[PDB]
Amino acid sequence: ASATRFIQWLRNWASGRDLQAKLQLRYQEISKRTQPPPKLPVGPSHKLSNNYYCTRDGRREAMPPSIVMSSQKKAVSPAPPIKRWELSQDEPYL
Amino acid sequence: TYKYVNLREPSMDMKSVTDRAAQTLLWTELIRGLGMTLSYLFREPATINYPFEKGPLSPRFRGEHALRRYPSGEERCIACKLCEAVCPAQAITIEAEPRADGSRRTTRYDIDMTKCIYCGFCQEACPVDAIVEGPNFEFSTETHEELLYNKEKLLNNGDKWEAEIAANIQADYLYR
Amino acid sequence: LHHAVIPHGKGGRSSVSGIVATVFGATGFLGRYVVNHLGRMGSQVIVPHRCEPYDTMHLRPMGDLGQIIFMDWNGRDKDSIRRAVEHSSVVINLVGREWETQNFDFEDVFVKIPQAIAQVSKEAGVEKFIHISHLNADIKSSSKYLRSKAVGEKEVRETFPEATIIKPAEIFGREDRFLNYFANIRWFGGVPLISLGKKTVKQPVYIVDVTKGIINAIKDPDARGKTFAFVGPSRYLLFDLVQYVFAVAHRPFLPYPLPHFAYRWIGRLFEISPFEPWTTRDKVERIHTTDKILPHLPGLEDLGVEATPLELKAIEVLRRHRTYRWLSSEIEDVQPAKTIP
Amino acid sequence: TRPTVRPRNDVAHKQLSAFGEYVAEILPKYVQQVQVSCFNELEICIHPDGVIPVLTFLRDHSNAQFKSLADLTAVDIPTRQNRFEIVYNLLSLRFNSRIRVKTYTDELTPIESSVPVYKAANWYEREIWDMFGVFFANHPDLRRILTDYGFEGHPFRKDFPLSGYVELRYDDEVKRVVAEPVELAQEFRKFDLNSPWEAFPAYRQPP
Amino acid sequence: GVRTSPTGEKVTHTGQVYDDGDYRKVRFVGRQKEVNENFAIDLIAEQPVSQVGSRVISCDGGGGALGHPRVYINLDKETKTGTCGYCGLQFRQQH
Amino acid sequence: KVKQDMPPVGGYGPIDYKRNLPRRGLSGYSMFAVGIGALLFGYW
Amino acid sequence: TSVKPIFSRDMNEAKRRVRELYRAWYREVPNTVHLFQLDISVKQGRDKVREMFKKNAHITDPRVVDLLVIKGKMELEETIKVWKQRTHVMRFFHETEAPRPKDFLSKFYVGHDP
Amino acid sequence: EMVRKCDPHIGLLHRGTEKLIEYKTYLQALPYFDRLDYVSMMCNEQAYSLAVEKLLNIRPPPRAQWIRVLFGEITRLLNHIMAVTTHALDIGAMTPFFWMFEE
Amino acid sequence: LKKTTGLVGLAVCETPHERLKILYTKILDVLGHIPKNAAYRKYTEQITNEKLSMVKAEPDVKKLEERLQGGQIEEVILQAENELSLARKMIQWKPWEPLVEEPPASQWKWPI
Amino acid sequence: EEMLTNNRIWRNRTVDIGIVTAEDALNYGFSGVMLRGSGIQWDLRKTQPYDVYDQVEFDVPIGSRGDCYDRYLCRVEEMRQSIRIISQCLNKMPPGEIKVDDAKVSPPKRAEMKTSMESLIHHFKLYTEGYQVPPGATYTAIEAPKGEFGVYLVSDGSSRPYRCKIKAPGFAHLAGLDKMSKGHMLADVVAIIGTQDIVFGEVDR
Amino acid sequence: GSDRSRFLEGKRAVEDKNIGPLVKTIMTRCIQCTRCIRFASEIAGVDDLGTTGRGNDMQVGTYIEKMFMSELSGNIIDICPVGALTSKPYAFTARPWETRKTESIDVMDAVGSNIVVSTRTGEVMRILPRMHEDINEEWISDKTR
Amino acid sequence: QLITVDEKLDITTITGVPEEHIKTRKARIFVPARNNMQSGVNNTKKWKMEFDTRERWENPLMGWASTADPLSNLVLTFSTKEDAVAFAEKNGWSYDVEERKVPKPKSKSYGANFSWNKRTRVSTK
Ligand SMILES: CCCCCCCCCCCCCCCCCC(=O)OC[C@H](COP(=O)(O)OCCN)OC(=O)CCCCCCCCCCCCCCCCC
Ligand SMILES: NC(=O)C1=CN([C@@H]2O[C@H](COP(=O)(O)OP(=O)(O)OC[C@H]3O[C@@H](n4cnc5c(N)ncnc54)[C@H](OP(=O)(O)O)[C@@H]3O)[C@@H](O)[C@H]2O)C=CC1
Ligand code: SF4
Ligand code: SF4
Ligand code: SF4
Ligand code: SF4
Ligand SMILES: [K+]
Ligand SMILES: [Zn+2]
Repeated sequence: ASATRFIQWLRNWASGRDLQAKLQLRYQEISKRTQPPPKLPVGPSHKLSNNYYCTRDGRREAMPPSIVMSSQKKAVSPAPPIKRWELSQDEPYL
Repeated sequence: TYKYVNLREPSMDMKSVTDRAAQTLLWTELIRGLGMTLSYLFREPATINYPFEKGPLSPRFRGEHALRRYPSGEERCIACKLCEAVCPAQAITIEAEPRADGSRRTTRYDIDMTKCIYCGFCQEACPVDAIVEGPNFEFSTETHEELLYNKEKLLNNGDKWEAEIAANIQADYLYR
Repeated sequence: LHHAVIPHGKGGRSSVSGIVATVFGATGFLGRYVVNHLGRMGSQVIVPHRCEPYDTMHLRPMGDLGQIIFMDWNGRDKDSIRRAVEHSSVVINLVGREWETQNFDFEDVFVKIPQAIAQVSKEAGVEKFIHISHLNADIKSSSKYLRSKAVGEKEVRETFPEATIIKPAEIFGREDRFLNYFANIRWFGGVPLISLGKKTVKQPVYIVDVTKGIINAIKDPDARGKTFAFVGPSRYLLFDLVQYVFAVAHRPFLPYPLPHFAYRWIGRLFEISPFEPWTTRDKVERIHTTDKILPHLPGLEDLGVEATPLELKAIEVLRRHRTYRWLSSEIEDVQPAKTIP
Repeated sequence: TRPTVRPRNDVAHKQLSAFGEYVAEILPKYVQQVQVSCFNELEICIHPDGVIPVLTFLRDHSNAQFKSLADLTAVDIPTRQNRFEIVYNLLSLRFNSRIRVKTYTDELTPIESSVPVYKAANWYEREIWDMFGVFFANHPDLRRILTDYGFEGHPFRKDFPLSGYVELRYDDEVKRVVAEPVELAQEFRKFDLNSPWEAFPAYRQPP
Repeated sequence: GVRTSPTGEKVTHTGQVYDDGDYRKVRFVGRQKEVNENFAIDLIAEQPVSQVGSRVISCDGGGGALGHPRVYINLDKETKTGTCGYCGLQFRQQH
Repeated sequence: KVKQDMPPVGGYGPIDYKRNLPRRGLSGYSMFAVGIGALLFGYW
Repeated sequence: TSVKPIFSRDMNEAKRRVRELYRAWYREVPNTVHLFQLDISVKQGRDKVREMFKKNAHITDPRVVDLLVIKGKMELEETIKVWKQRTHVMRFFHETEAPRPKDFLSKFYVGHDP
Repeated sequence: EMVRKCDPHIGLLHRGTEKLIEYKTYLQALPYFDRLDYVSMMCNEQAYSLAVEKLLNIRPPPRAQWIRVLFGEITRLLNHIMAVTTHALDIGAMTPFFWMFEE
Repeated sequence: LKKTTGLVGLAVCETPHERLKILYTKILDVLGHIPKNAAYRKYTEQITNEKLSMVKAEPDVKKLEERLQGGQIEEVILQAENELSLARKMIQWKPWEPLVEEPPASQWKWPI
Repeated sequence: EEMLTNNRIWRNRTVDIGIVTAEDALNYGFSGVMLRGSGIQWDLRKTQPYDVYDQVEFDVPIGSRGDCYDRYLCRVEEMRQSIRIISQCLNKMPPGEIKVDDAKVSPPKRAEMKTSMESLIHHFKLYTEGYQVPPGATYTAIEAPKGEFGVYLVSDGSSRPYRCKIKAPGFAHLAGLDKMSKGHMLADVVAIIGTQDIVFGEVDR
Repeated sequence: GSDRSRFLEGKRAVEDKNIGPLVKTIMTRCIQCTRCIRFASEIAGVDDLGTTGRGNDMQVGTYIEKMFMSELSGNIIDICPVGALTSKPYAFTARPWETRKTESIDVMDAVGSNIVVSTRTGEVMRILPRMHEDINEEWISDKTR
Repeated sequence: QLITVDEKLDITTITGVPEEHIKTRKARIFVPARNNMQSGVNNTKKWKMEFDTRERWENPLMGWASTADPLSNLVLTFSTKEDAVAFAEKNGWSYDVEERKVPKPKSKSYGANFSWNKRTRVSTK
């Protein structure tokens, strides 16, 4: 930020860019190092009623694997064939 | 969506061909690269003047450990051993007994700072804010034995650093 | 035994051997092996040092955490001696120098200093005391080094009657000034030997044998008050030994006889060096002193150490003295020197 | 859609089940069990003799096309007479699907090297040999890969101790690094953590 | 407080001190024994007993959620004071 | 009320990411012409 | 009792693999001592090789013998290609380890280990 | 200088991470994943977290999922700067390393 | 005609329709030696005939690629070559045969 | 890019160096840029998305020559796409809690831990025993910066994993170094090591 | 149980009671299960423990000041499900997860009670009973304990 | 093709264990007794194998518990006694097996608390 005008011009010309608009050294646009305290929200299970744990218990819904075949009609694939990707409309070629 | 990084066909009009001949013979794209390093020569360097200047840190920084007290001066640690149980490195060793006044207090509280991974789990686990990682990171030593902290060292750290530690906890305890 | 010195563990790095040893002269050739062997088994070692702390760094890996403790000391200051010994159970004295300096002469290092360590150790209640003398120590010796070894040996026994005194021959090993000394002569062309080395007989002893003998003396209750002579298993003529040295190193050997008076003049020349003299008159004398035969003293066999033949270990010392052409020659490529029967 | 519970994808469970019995129908000589977990992962448990036929079929068959071997590992279960379970995790880019193939072996029984099917399997099998001691037959170059030269034992076995049997230090007398029996200044502290109360009734084993 | 043994070695708040003839005190020679001088057992005793008007009082150590878990202390015995098991503050019920 | 780190009401301003290597320099003809011009002056 | 073999179908076939490995180790010792510049003699190196083969003389399972030979070949390959360093070669000689006497009394004096 | 064969010998940084994890709780094992690809720390944490969340049959809240993607892509920037600049440094171009390591 | 398939090492095929017809017809011939009731034969004939139908009835490469859903037509040719290689290998393995051996009692029980 | 991308010296060191074909890359177990540099259209963030990757827009860079230069271009463009994703994450960041509101898995807030009996119990148990995980095994992978990073995680129902195999993308990549270096000089092997983007913390574990 | 609390009131607090030097009582932790009362009456044959008051103020104890010094008294530490009754000698010295359990035999008498010796870092920390139906069931004597 | 091997399984030479920790060790095969402090029985389901306890000593520096026993923390879990015994035999460990102790079935009767003429009448509830 403290460079003289001629030096700013010289390095702007050498790099071909306007380097003063996006300096890599941080000045005063960064946040203050002291902030007001937060007040964080609570989660969906913070309730006084209609909140029995047995209705929101993910672990107790896990089940042992389904046995499809054990040693005790059209062909299928594991899933449908993957759809072909489309070219980017933002910038297809770099 | 995808894009091609390198799938382009150079044009073959005489101007473009000569433009490339000048590039090959006059080194124009190599000269261009010299321009970039020249611009950096005249940019102010990013170097800070350590130890007179310090890199920025935040209240959450995990540094040297310390055992804390209540405002009365009593130790916060009540030898629950939660920090010892959670320590991923098994860096904490604790023994405890009833104090002469009956209090539940430690007789051993060691942290092997060469085992510790400075993960902060111990201070998350502590129910009374007894064990913390303070903001000090400048405590390298000349011997290995100097990094095997016992309770006296850790309490001295707390007394040494409590002014900063309390302010750091004040800034961040509402995110915890 | 105080409960802190009861042995525990299986004799490894993290064990407790129960030995608390103060080793004076631990920063030298013999000390590095003694400190290594103590630290191997989990002993507490106090290393009082006069030198720059940089020159004690090789000792640091030798013990588990907290098992090597370094202290500053001065051979003239008796307080500095007291602080380094008053917690120890054994004191080992390896202080010595092969040349005199402006500040310390043979009397200082082989009489005054060893006597002070023994006196302070006795006053401090130290139980065991091991003192290294020399096989060829003799009051009637042309070598002032050996004359002082005789005086100090008598003083230690009188000050600390229960001391174990060890009298080794010349000791050979990687960092010795024996095999390395002869091998380094090559830099002057031929090898000058008084009377062509035919009138001297040496019985050199391996460094690890001396170290194991020192360690077994600490643990042996019978070693208290005794005097041992640590000698190698074979005697050689000096000429044969030096010829063997040059054969192992594959260096050209040109021995020529030099009279005693001419060698002394050469010795005085090298003494002018203000650093570590390459040789001295006294060094020339000791190298040409025949190694005494002392059948009445106990030896390495009496401490459970089987002496290592020089033939099995010379290459370990002398390989670095060869040129590239001969670096890889094996141990069996050189025939042993004639051993006196 | 309870916010804290992982949602169920029933379409995938149906699709993977259908393909599960599709593989069982085609390779009955080797397939012993097929299962799909509650998070939609299909596992094929086969006799070890079928490692090459099953993996070749999954790679090459036009309705499978599992061209990438994502991972090949082993698990040690000492209570089984065949203590080592060998696990192949495969990926199909054509069908955007994954499949796990599992077989078994013991300390003295070789498994066929699957390098001819997946060149990726070369180093994975060296790791399994190194860490578990499972020998792979016809491996182009089977040797330790992770452990130290001359290391004795197979550390990832459940009965190999955590800190091993030997440790290293530099010894000044022999002027080299030496190996000696392991002694720890502080023994690792074994914690007994399991609660004595059952957690998941759905997985209770019959008495 | 911090006492010294007859050898001069400070006694810690845990009562530790090497006895004479313990070689391990050599580790302090030329250096020092780190001892914290603020004994918590002495500091807490200095706090005054708090008089309250109820049979049960709660303690969280002070500072809200920066103290310890909130506990309730019964003050029915007049033969002694209620003590917080976390921080050691004492309470008494007045008349 | 709830206070936590959030974006500003309207969002953040646009952020460049696409490659930008500006086009600079004279054409091949002009550059060669200057080179030959210097050479001819040197020879003369 | 019907199991898949590793290499050898029986102990007679296995013992042939052992002998070939012993020859390979026996021939290599002079090279190992020279290349690694060891301070042991070829006799010591070959005695050690014999000691390592002797400790497994009681095996009667062809699969176990086959695995011992496979590891022996791997160990030999590490040595011949100087993947091993001098420290690895010398680990067979346990030079820095002090003798642990095997008599009852000697163990009794030093600790509780049987 | 023609390369006739490459034989990468690894294990010089093998630290038995996978055996050590068997002695840890799921929380205690999490920091081991920071130290695997120690340039992509938070991406490694995420992979382990997704695996445990899958076996647990629980779902992380939407804000955490957005923070994870945000810091996953910041981590991807960290990795690619290291990947490209050290790659260029090995090939002899030392200056991009310094410009980009300030970022 | 395509200039490139986009996948490194996959050359563009000049005559993909005829090449596909050769390969699928070869695949069907090899399946003839597999037992009729083997599931590998029944399934592979079914899906192989579907692809052969689509190649015959669609002359445009791009429109054919869309129907096949196998990526580039060169990718589809490679898959046909892979399937043909598998069919030959299946003849020696004979995986349609009954299970060679049951596992021990609790080989697949988890948790132990 | 001004320093490298069109620099002829850079191109000479990277163009047509370490060419790997799309077929070999798949069979050798490659992933990430090591696949896309050779034209394979694959990215787990697109095909098997996790977290909220299905809600952000970005492009996957694809190579054409399968050499070091194309893999360098892919990584540079991937950085630009990362910035593009970061922009959306900043704008679309929602409010709410940041760990699952289920105190048998995620520890309670410290203020709850110090007031509520249930929260103190769960905090105590989570930091000592830890949460139990229902028995099972999963292979889970993400599009890590170096490629596909996965864990094969085996639970036995207790609070400690029974087995944890880590799948490091660099493990398979480094195993292909000998294949990729064929016909190249020593200084090309230096380039090829860098193009694989290897970190031995993950290769060795 | 559930994973959170909706109790927004103040808690009950109960005074502690001395019942000897072996069992420490922190009775605010008592959950009024009456296991101790039943054990004292039925196993130890001692009718000193009981409940006083009623409702939420019901208190387990001896009403008067009395020590529960039976040769089997220490067993109420085991059967108390909470930390209301704990061992005074063991107080604060260890946590359960860190102890190693050695299954052994008591030698304080000739009954041969089966015990578990809890140790930590090379030190014996406490003695617990070990179920043997044909010997000590799940009890030990105070001398054993 | 399968071969016939009729010997007992003994992998002691290929497991890499030092000799002192095969022949000098004593494995204990048992079902852990219930922790008497708790009523839950879920830690009494499986069989365990543990080894004899060896010396621990105080570290001179810190007072920590040092050991030279590499098997000090090694614990193996088995579904049945037979599985544990087979594992011990093939590894060459001498072992002691202890029978699983199952709680005896009991006759519980709430009504006995109020017996007309028996001693089971309780004096308090
Ligand atoms: C009147 C009739 C007149 C007749 C006479 C007319 C003569 C003039 C017209 C002839 C053409 C003039 C230009 C000749 C200069 C030499 C050009 C040259 O050799 O460049 C080619 C060389 C190879 O480039 P490359 O693309 O890799 O390969 C080509 C395809 N095989 O490219 C390179 O050399 C690359 C070099 C890489 C290393 C560069 C590192 C330094 C770069 C910065 C230096 C800047 C130059 C400063 C010079 C200072 C002079 C004191
Ligand atoms: N061939 C041999 O080596 C034989 C040796 N001995 C005796 O063994 C003992 C040690 O042998 P070696 O170790 O080879 O001798 P070194 O010279 O190799 O080591 C001598 C030690 O004494 C210390 N020392 C010397 N002078 C002084 C002094 N003035 N004040 C304080 N410390 C001093 C040195 O410390 P610094 O490093 O600080 O100088 C060094 O640690 C000596 O007594 C020697 O005479 C006996 C028979 C043969
Ligand atoms: S920071 Fe982590 S490793 Fe260090 S003591 Fe605390 S819990 Fe243990
Ligand atoms: S968690 Fe806190 S109170 Fe508990 S032992 Fe550790 S430091 Fe002390
Ligand atoms: S056993 Fe414990 S919880 Fe139950 S009534 Fe007695 S003191 Fe209260
Ligand atoms: S450990 Fe159990 S008895 Fe003690 S306070 Fe916690 S819940 Fe209550
Ligand atoms: K209790
Ligand atoms: Zn309080």
